[PDB]
Formats: sequence, structure tokens, C-alpha cells
Amino acid sequence: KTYVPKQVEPRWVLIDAEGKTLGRLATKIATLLRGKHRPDWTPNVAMGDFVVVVNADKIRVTGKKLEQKIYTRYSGYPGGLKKIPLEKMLATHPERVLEHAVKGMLPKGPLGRRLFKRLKVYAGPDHPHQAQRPEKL
Amino acid sequence: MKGILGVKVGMTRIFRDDRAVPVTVILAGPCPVVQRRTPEKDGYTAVQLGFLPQNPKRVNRPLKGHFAKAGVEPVRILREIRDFNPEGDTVTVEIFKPGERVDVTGTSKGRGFAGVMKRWNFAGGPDSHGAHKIHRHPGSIGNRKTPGRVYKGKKMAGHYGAERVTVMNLEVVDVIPEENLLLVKGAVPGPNGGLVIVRETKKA
Amino acid sequence: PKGVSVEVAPGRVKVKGPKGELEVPVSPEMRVVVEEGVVRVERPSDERRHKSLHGLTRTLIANAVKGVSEGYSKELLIKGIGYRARLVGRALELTVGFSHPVVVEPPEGITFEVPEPTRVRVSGIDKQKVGQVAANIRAIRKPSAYHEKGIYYAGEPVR
RNA sequence: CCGAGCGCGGGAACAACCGAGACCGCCAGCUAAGGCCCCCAAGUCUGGGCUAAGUGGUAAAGGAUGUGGCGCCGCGAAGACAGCCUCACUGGUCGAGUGGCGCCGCGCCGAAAAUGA
RNA sequence: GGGGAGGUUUGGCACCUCGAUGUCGGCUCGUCGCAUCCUGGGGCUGAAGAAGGUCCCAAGGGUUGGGCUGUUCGCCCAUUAA
RNA sequence: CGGAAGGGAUAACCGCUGAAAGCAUCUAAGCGGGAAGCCCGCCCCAAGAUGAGGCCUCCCACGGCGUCAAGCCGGUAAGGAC
Ligand SMILES: [Mg+2]
Ligand SMILES: [Mg+2]
Ligand SMILES: [Mg+2]
Ligand SMILES: [Mg+2]
Ligand SMILES: [Mg+2]
Ligand SMILES: [Mg+2]
Ligand SMILES: [Mg+2]
Ligand SMILES: [Mg+2]
Ligand SMILES: [Mg+2]
Ligand SMILES: [Mg+2]
Ligand SMILES: [Mg+2]
Ligand SMILES: [Mg+2]
Ligand SMILES: [Mg+2]
Ligand SMILES: [Mg+2]
Ligand SMILES: [Mg+2]
Ligand SMILES: [Mg+2]
Ligand SMILES: [Mg+2]
Ligand SMILES: [Mg+2]
Ligand SMILES: [Mg+2]
Ligand SMILES: [Mg+2]
Ligand SMILES: [Mg+2]
Ligand SMILES: [Mg+2]
Ligand SMILES: [Mg+2]
Ligand SMILES: [Mg+2]
Ligand SMILES: [Mg+2]
Ligand SMILES: [Mg+2]
Ligand SMILES: [Mg+2]
Ligand SMILES: [Mg+2]
Ligand SMILES: [Mg+2]
Ligand SMILES: [Mg+2]
Ligand SMILES: [Mg+2]
Ligand SMILES: [Mg+2]
Ligand SMILES: [Mg+2]
Ligand SMILES: [Mg+2]
Ligand SMILES: [Mg+2]
Ligand SMILES: [Mg+2]
Ligand SMILES: [Mg+2]
Ligand SMILES: [Mg+2]
Ligand SMILES: [Mg+2]
Ligand SMILES: [Mg+2]
Ligand SMILES: [Mg+2]
Ligand SMILES: [Mg+2]
Ligand SMILES: [Mg+2]
Ligand SMILES: [Mg+2]
Ligand SMILES: [Mg+2]
Ligand SMILES: [Mg+2]
Ligand SMILES: [Mg+2]
Ligand SMILES: [Mg+2]
Ligand SMILES: [Mg+2]
Ligand SMILES: [Mg+2]
Ligand SMILES: [Mg+2]
Ligand SMILES: [Mg+2]
Ligand SMILES: [Mg+2]
Ligand SMILES: [Mg+2]
Ligand SMILES: [Mg+2]
Ligand SMILES: [Mg+2]
Ligand SMILES: [Mg+2]
Ligand SMILES: [Mg+2]
Ligand SMILES: [Mg+2]
Ligand SMILES: [Mg+2]
Ligand SMILES: [Mg+2]
Ligand SMILES: [Mg+2]
Ligand SMILES: [Mg+2]
Ligand SMILES: [Mg+2]
Ligand SMILES: [Mg+2]
Ligand SMILES: [Mg+2]
Ligand SMILES: [Mg+2]
Ligand SMILES: [Mg+2]
Ligand SMILES: [Mg+2]
Ligand SMILES: [Mg+2]
Ligand SMILES: [Mg+2]
Ligand SMILES: [Mg+2]
Ligand SMILES: [Mg+2]
Ligand SMILES: [Mg+2]
Ligand SMILES: [Mg+2]
Ligand SMILES: [Mg+2]
Ligand SMILES: [Mg+2]
Ligand SMILES: [Mg+2]
Ligand SMILES: [Mg+2]
Ligand SMILES: [Mg+2]
Ligand SMILES: [Mg+2]
Ligand SMILES: [Mg+2]
Ligand SMILES: [Mg+2]
Ligand SMILES: [Mg+2]
Ligand SMILES: [Mg+2]
Ligand SMILES: [Mg+2]
Ligand SMILES: [Mg+2]
Ligand SMILES: [Mg+2]
Ligand SMILES: [Mg+2]
Ligand SMILES: [Mg+2]
Ligand SMILES: [Mg+2]
Ligand SMILES: [Mg+2]
Ligand SMILES: [Mg+2]
Ligand SMILES: [Mg+2]
Ligand SMILES: [Mg+2]
Ligand SMILES: [Mg+2]
Ligand SMILES: [Mg+2]
Ligand SMILES: [Mg+2]
Ligand SMILES: [Mg+2]
Ligand SMILES: [Mg+2]
Ligand SMILES: [Mg+2]
Ligand SMILES: [Mg+2]
Ligand SMILES: [Mg+2]
Ligand SMILES: [Mg+2]
Ligand SMILES: [Mg+2]
Ligand SMILES: [Mg+2]
Ligand SMILES: [Mg+2]
Ligand SMILES: [Mg+2]
Ligand SMILES: [Mg+2]
Ligand SMILES: [Mg+2]
Ligand SMILES: [Mg+2]
Ligand SMILES: [Mg+2]
Ligand SMILES: [Mg+2]
Ligand SMILES: [Mg+2]
Ligand SMILES: [Mg+2]
Ligand SMILES: [Mg+2]
Ligand SMILES: [Mg+2]
Ligand SMILES: [Mg+2]
Ligand SMILES: [Mg+2]
Ligand SMILES: [Mg+2]
Repeated sequence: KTYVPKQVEPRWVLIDAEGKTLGRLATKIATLLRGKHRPDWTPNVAMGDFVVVVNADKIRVTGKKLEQKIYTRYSGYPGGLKKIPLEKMLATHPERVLEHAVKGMLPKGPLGRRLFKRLKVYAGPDHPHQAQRPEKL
Repeated sequence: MKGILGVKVGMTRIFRDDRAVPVTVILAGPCPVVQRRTPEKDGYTAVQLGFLPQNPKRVNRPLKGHFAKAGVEPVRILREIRDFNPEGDTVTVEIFKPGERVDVTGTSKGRGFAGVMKRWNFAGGPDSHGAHKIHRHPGSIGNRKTPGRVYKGKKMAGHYGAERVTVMNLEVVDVIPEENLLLVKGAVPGPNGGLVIVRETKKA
Repeated sequence: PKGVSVEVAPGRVKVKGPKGELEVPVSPEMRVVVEEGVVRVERPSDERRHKSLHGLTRTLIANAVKGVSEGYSKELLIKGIGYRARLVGRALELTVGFSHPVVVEPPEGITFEVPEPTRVRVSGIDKQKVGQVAANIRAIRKPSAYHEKGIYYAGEPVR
């Protein structure tokens, strides 16, 4: 009968964002958010590392993107569809662009959100120097 | 950004040279600056004005401390004029030379549950020629199977007035520091005895 | 390329001279060999992209050089009856028909003179500045296409 | 083939399209179609090209010094192609490439819709 | 003569609905589309100017009151930036 | 009394510098200007922004149980409700 892990401790990680290609980084970030790298992986628990990102304001992204490529929010009201280009996202709160990527990469369930909270993204550098600052690339 | 609390006292016309003028009196009252906000430990600049004397009855609260910490007569009301920054003491009608124009924020009278006719000035049915049981109704509120729902924010009967309203760019017709009064172009929201806040406008 | 005070950077040449200094943004992917007295522009590959960038930077650097040494300056010609130029300390002011005389101050680095109420010595070190501010004046009142009025350069009219 | 296989895998979802005919059980193994960056199992695999349009992510006649590949035909160090009013051409001079056509791959324009993408 | 776009018209097909999906016009309330009527910005003009013509960009807002007819539409009166 | 003024980024379009292509070219690198439209600005809602934010001031021990940990039960405090 297959092994079930018990209450273990979350491994807090720290990733430097600047230079990294947006989507490419998000993918790995997501994987870390779930277990999926720890061989005691369990799909219904929440055991992914606490990823911390810094210098997110400096994420690289190929092609025209920034100019083109737009994020759309929808208010409930008529015409309530807002459209905001990648450019202006970074202009203001930029950690958004990475978050909206990692979030869209997490499973959509009630667990998915638990995990989305373990992801801490900052304009960086610097952040809550709690405990582990295990540089990672 | 100038500013000051006060009460709508009422209104009555006067005579600028030979020319009638509608005017509403506001009791600017003396306002003791109770506290200052600042980016230092507030993230923004603003002055918390006090207004109207409050006897130590209901002041039993921890307000006594917020009051003593600035050492000021305990007031009955206190709001923040944002981005205003005068001088550790008091602001009065002296802030407003006649001719300046001021925005004025008050709370509209309360219509309670108002029909679509009064709330939104809908047309409603005809008093005659048929229907009869729809004289003041809104009529249609949608389409058919598509969208198959009513639009969010559809004008419908509900509570009217009794809300934060701000008429703008009113002319300060006159000011009488002797009685702490202030005269403007009359059109200020809320009922007499209603509290209100005057301040500098936007125009240039 | 004499009088050159060039200096290669991680991605931008910097020429200097008696007249001033100008930073010339050149694509990093180009060899900007600075010879003892004659800078060269080398291009990796015979590709299409690189050709264009070569000839371009090849000129921008030369343009900065001739700038900090000789300098650039455009010549604007006023026309039409009422129309007339006139300097004011350092800012140019001109009447051209509108109910108000146009007051155009010079942007930093730019300097225009008025040798006559019919000419404008727009002068500076950077070619961009000049070429711009030049046309920026001609814009204040482009050439009349039906007569012979308004600002002009030094080339034939329209009529 | 569905009907009677709206039982199973793929095609986002979808009777008849691709795989395949479910007697029951198994916390075993191998493959099919389709896939192997994350949502989601499996290579961000190896070697070589093409594309710069989000093309890919789904439209035509037709149009264009987009971009690579191929071929033939005209001028030229007897100095050629541009601009030095010039094209031709000699002294000029960068001087060694240049002009025309045709075939292929990928792209570009042509390309306007009604609740929010 | 040739190629398309749209799904407002006129049609074709007979797939849902016949143990029921109320049909025209008006009123009330609108919202969306843009292939734009007006206002805004532009290119060209056979653009002197004033005014037009045509194409381009552009929904933000606006887009009148009556006569005849059930009419939609249309015609007409008086206006309009329309 | 309101539509704004103003700042920013732009569409068509107008340019600067400028090759690929010794010329030329607003463009391929790069820069300027440019709409009642876009983002701000104005007014209103707004921390169930479960990502539940901030600031000022006020009150503060345990009284018997739970041997562990989360809790239970009487009187209170600031203060709140009837
Ligand atoms: Mg992975
Ligand atoms: Mg997103
Ligand atoms: Mg899951
Ligand atoms: Mg799902
Ligand atoms: Mg959800
Ligand atoms: Mg009264
Ligand atoms: Mg403080
Ligand atoms: Mg604060
Ligand atoms: Mg009270
Ligand atoms: Mg009503
Ligand atoms: Mg009303
Ligand atoms: Mg009414
Ligand atoms: Mg009415
Ligand atoms: Mg009846
Ligand atoms: Mg109905
Ligand atoms: Mg629906
Ligand atoms: Mg109410
Ligand atoms: Mg209001
Ligand atoms: Mg009264
Ligand atoms: Mg009263
Ligand atoms: Mg003319
Ligand atoms: Mg069968
Ligand atoms: Mg089934
Ligand atoms: Mg079934
Ligand atoms: Mg399937
Ligand atoms: Mg199937
Ligand atoms: Mg079937
Ligand atoms: Mg089947
Ligand atoms: Mg079978
Ligand atoms: Mg059996
Ligand atoms: Mg079996
Ligand atoms: Mg077993
Ligand atoms: Mg086998
Ligand atoms: Mg096998
Ligand atoms: Mg993989
Ligand atoms: Mg998903
Ligand atoms: Mg995987
Ligand atoms: Mg790969
Ligand atoms: Mg490869
Ligand atoms: Mg395109
Ligand atoms: Mg089509
Ligand atoms: Mg196509
Ligand atoms: Mg076709
Ligand atoms: Mg065809
Ligand atoms: Mg074809
Ligand atoms: Mg074709
Ligand atoms: Mg052809
Ligand atoms: Mg192209
Ligand atoms: Mg070729
Ligand atoms: Mg020849
Ligand atoms: Mg000859
Ligand atoms: Mg030669
Ligand atoms: Mg030939
Ligand atoms: Mg052939
Ligand atoms: Mg297109
Ligand atoms: Mg369009
Ligand atoms: Mg659409
Ligand atoms: Mg015909
Ligand atoms: Mg014909
Ligand atoms: Mg035909
Ligand atoms: Mg139809
Ligand atoms: Mg018929
Ligand atoms: Mg039909
Ligand atoms: Mg049928
Ligand atoms: Mg049949
Ligand atoms: Mg029926
Ligand atoms: Mg029924
Ligand atoms: Mg019928
Ligand atoms: Mg009928
Ligand atoms: Mg209406
Ligand atoms: Mg609309
Ligand atoms: Mg829409
Ligand atoms: Mg116009
Ligand atoms: Mg025109
Ligand atoms: Mg012409
Ligand atoms: Mg004439
Ligand atoms: Mg004329
Ligand atoms: Mg409309
Ligand atoms: Mg009418
Ligand atoms: Mg009638
Ligand atoms: Mg008819
Ligand atoms: Mg008709
Ligand atoms: Mg008719
Ligand atoms: Mg007719
Ligand atoms: Mg008119
Ligand atoms: Mg007319
Ligand atoms: Mg008009
Ligand atoms: Mg008015
Ligand atoms: Mg603006
Ligand atoms: Mg600025
Ligand atoms: Mg600007
Ligand atoms: Mg914008
Ligand atoms: Mg931009
Ligand atoms: Mg130019
Ligand atoms: Mg460019
Ligand atoms: Mg090219
Ligand atoms: Mg630019
Ligand atoms: Mg600028
Ligand atoms: Mg600009
Ligand atoms: Mg303009
Ligand atoms: Mg504009
Ligand atoms: Mg305007
Ligand atoms: Mg206006
Ligand atoms: Mg727009
Ligand atoms: Mg609040
Ligand atoms: Mg709260
Ligand atoms: Mg709070
Ligand atoms: Mg106390
Ligand atoms: Mg306590
Ligand atoms: Mg204590
Ligand atoms: Mg204590
Ligand atoms: Mg004690
Ligand atoms: Mg105590
Ligand atoms: Mg413990
Ligand atoms: Mg009790
Ligand atoms: Mg108690
Ligand atoms: Mg006490
Ligand atoms: Mg008390
Ligand atoms: Mg209560
Ligand atoms: Mg009470």
C-alpha cells in the first residue's frame, strides 16, 4: 500500500527574477508551488515550497509583447471589459505580470488557491528576511 | 488645499450692487486641528479638523486621550481635510477671501424608497388611453433569451438621496468672521442644520 | 575622423570635441574598432539585419564627430509681407499672421541666431536636434501652397 | 460507423473524426490514437533548417525592394552601379559588383458586427 | 467581366419547439455594432478664400417638434451641429 | 453648479536623424508632433481588497478546571447592547 507522508516542513525558496523569461520562469515556480519535485508528492495536501521572487519588475519577455499582448479584466457592468497592455502593467504594480502567470498555471481548485498564497512576489530586491533565503535559479 | 467643517444654516438672497443674489449661509465655526497625517507614519498628508464643542459627557471614551494628546477642547465632530496643512492651532473662515470659489460637500436629503419616476425621472405610462396599472412603472427591463438577464446597474426604484453629494465651484459671496459665517451661491446639499465641508475648488 | 575623442562603451560610443560631447547609442552587436586616428565599424555576418545596422552606426558615429568638431546648423527663410523674424536674447520670436507672435525658446544645446528678419541660424552639435528644431519652426507656418508665404528652408517654393 | 458501442482513450467540450469491440477482480506490465512547458501523465531530448507575423491561432481574386533557397539572361577593373545636376561614360572616385526576369519555402496586405474577452 | 465580406432584406432546407416559443405598429426601458448622420483629427482636390467633394482615423457624447396613414416606411411643414 | 483646464500614451496623418540600397526613404535601430477617442485628472461607491489594509487614543493578566495541546466555566476592564 502506497506511502503517505505526514506533517513536514515547507522549504522556503528565493528566486531572482530579473533576466528570466516570463512564462519560462512561471512554469518552474508553479512546479515548486506544488510538491511535484519532492518524491513524497501528494496531490491533495499542499506541500510545495514557499517560493519568493524579487526584482520581478525586471522580467524579460520576447517578441513585441510589452507593446502588444494585453490583459483583460471584466467588471459585471456593460462595457465593463477593461484592457491593459503588458507595458502599463509593469509601469504600475509589476509583480502582477508574474503572478498572473503563475496563478494561471496552478490547478483551479480550492487547493490551487492555498498554493497561490505560498507564492510571494516582490518588485525587489529585498523582502521579509524571515528564515530561509535559499538562492535558486 | 484649503478646507473647513461647518453647518448649513440656511439661505437668503442679498444685493451685490444693483443685482439680486441667492446666497446660502454656512457656519464655518472655529476648527481646532486635532491631528496631522504625514507620509512619515500615515502615507499621505492631511489635517484632522475638529468642530463643535462637546461636554465631557459622552467623551468618557478613549477620545479624551486623542484630545489631550493634542491638548484641545473635546469637539463633537472631526473630519480630515486632505492635503491641507495650516499651522498647529486653528482654522477659521479667514481662509476664504470673498471672490474665491469653493467646492462644498454635504449629504443630500433622504427620499427614502423612491420610485423610478422620481429617482431616475423615467417617463412611465400615460395617465390615460389604457393600461391604468402602470402609470408610474419602468416598463421593460430587458430583451429575450439573449442575454436572458437584466443589466448590472439597471436604473430601478430604490433608496434616493441621503448620500454624499458635492456641488462645485460655488462663489464665496461674503465672509463675516465676527459671527463665523460664510456666504456662497446658495446651492449647497443637505438640510439646514446639516453638517458640510467647504474647500478650495478646481478650475485653474 | 580627426579630432575624435571617441570611447567605446558596453553598447554606446562617446565622441567629444571643442564644441561638446555626445553619446551615440550603437547596437552592442557591432565591432566599433577605434583606430589610432580613424574609427571603423565592423559587422558580424553578411546578414540582412546587420547590413542595415552597420551603415547606420557607421554614420551616427561620424555624425557625432563632425558635430563636436564642426557642428550642424540649419537655415530658415521667412517669406510673405507681414511675416518677419526677430531674436529675443536667445529665444526666437516671430510674427507670421496669427493674432499672436509665436515665442519659441531653444531646447538645451540648441542655439539659433537672427542675422536678419528673414533668416534663422538654428545651430547645435547634434544633427537630430537641428533637423528637428529646424522643421519645428517651419511647422509654425508651413509654406503657402497658393502664394509664397511662411517659413522655408533654402530649397525652391511650391506655388 | 452510430442506430444497438451517449461503455473506454484522443479530438478543449461534441451519436457516427482518430484508437479500440468493456464476463468480473488487481495500489501489475506493454502499446494504440494523441501527446511528452505549467494547468495534466510523459524530453523545456539530440542534430539541421525556416518563420518575426502572435503568422502559428484556421478566407479569396489580386497587389508589394518582406525574407531565405534555386536558375537563366544582359553590363564591368578596356573602371563598370549609385551619387557626385545626373543615368551612358572617361580623367573623377568609392573603384567591384550591378541591373532584368523566372521557380520554390515561410510570411505581408487584401481582412468591418453586434452581452466580455 | 473577376474575387469577397456581412447575416439587416427576398428566398432555399425542414434540425429544436404542435401535452402551445403570443404574431404587426406604438409606448416604456434601453444596451451593443461601426460599414460615422453631427461634433473631433487628418490625406487629396478640378483646395484663392468661404464652402464643398472624396478617402482615412475616430463611439465620447449627441442625433427636435408636428401634418397624413394602424402603419414600419415614406411624403410634407418648421427647425437642426446632425 | 457640472461637461473642463491640465499631465501621459496614442490612431489616421505630419516630421527628424537614417541605413539595408555610395542616391533616396518617417523606419528596419532610434527621436519629435498628433484626436470630442485611450490612461489619469473631476464626482461617487469601496478592506468579505478571506490579499479582510493603515493611523491616533483606551482597556489588560487567571478566578476554578484541561497533567499534553486546542478548550470549558463564573465576575470584570475599555466599551458595547437592551
Ligand atoms: Mg517542468
Ligand atoms: Mg493572467
Ligand atoms: Mg489538482
Ligand atoms: Mg476544470
Ligand atoms: Mg475560481
Ligand atoms: Mg432656507
Ligand atoms: Mg504616528
Ligand atoms: Mg494612516
Ligand atoms: Mg453619541
Ligand atoms: Mg416610479
Ligand atoms: Mg431627479
Ligand atoms: Mg419626475
Ligand atoms: Mg421627467
Ligand atoms: Mg385596457
Ligand atoms: Mg417577455
Ligand atoms: Mg445568456
Ligand atoms: Mg438611502
Ligand atoms: Mg456628489
Ligand atoms: Mg429651516
Ligand atoms: Mg435648523
Ligand atoms: Mg490659400
Ligand atoms: Mg455495431
Ligand atoms: Mg457518455
Ligand atoms: Mg446518459
Ligand atoms: Mg473526449
Ligand atoms: Mg469519445
Ligand atoms: Mg452513440
Ligand atoms: Mg461514438
Ligand atoms: Mg473493448
Ligand atoms: Mg461475469
Ligand atoms: Mg480482466
Ligand atoms: Mg495490490
Ligand atoms: Mg506489445
Ligand atoms: Mg512492445
Ligand atoms: Mg516535459
Ligand atoms: Mg486550468
Ligand atoms: Mg509534467
Ligand atoms: Mg523542447
Ligand atoms: Mg532545433
Ligand atoms: Mg498583423
Ligand atoms: Mg469568413
Ligand atoms: Mg491570410
Ligand atoms: Mg473563399
Ligand atoms: Mg477562388
Ligand atoms: Mg490561394
Ligand atoms: Mg494568396
Ligand atoms: Mg507582379
Ligand atoms: Mg513583414
Ligand atoms: Mg531570393
Ligand atoms: Mg548601363
Ligand atoms: Mg560618350
Ligand atoms: Mg575609383
Ligand atoms: Mg530583360
Ligand atoms: Mg521556371
Ligand atoms: Mg491585418
Ligand atoms: Mg474598426
Ligand atoms: Mg468582435
Ligand atoms: Mg457585370
Ligand atoms: Mg460591371
Ligand atoms: Mg459572377
Ligand atoms: Mg439572420
Ligand atoms: Mg414575395
Ligand atoms: Mg433566411
Ligand atoms: Mg423538423
Ligand atoms: Mg429529411
Ligand atoms: Mg408549436
Ligand atoms: Mg408555456
Ligand atoms: Mg403569427
Ligand atoms: Mg397578428
Ligand atoms: Mg430614454
Ligand atoms: Mg456603446
Ligand atoms: Mg462589446
Ligand atoms: Mg471635423
Ligand atoms: Mg478634408
Ligand atoms: Mg494629386
Ligand atoms: Mg484662382
Ligand atoms: Mg474657390
Ligand atoms: Mg449611437
Ligand atoms: Mg415628432
Ligand atoms: Mg401620427
Ligand atoms: Mg411600405
Ligand atoms: Mg426604407
Ligand atoms: Mg407607405
Ligand atoms: Mg421615397
Ligand atoms: Mg442649421
Ligand atoms: Mg442641413
Ligand atoms: Mg454643420
Ligand atoms: Mg449651464
Ligand atoms: Mg487630453
Ligand atoms: Mg510631464
Ligand atoms: Mg509628450
Ligand atoms: Mg493608451
Ligand atoms: Mg508607448
Ligand atoms: Mg527626415
Ligand atoms: Mg522605428
Ligand atoms: Mg527589410
Ligand atoms: Mg517615439
Ligand atoms: Mg516628448
Ligand atoms: Mg510624441
Ligand atoms: Mg492635431
Ligand atoms: Mg486627444
Ligand atoms: Mg477638448
Ligand atoms: Mg469640450
Ligand atoms: Mg481608440
Ligand atoms: Mg472604509
Ligand atoms: Mg476591516
Ligand atoms: Mg480597518
Ligand atoms: Mg480609562
Ligand atoms: Mg487583553
Ligand atoms: Mg495593564
Ligand atoms: Mg496585565
Ligand atoms: Mg493581578
Ligand atoms: Mg486587573
Ligand atoms: Mg504545541
Ligand atoms: Mg450569569
Ligand atoms: Mg463578564
Ligand atoms: Mg481601568
Ligand atoms: Mg463607558
Ligand atoms: Mg444591537
Ligand atoms: Mg444603546
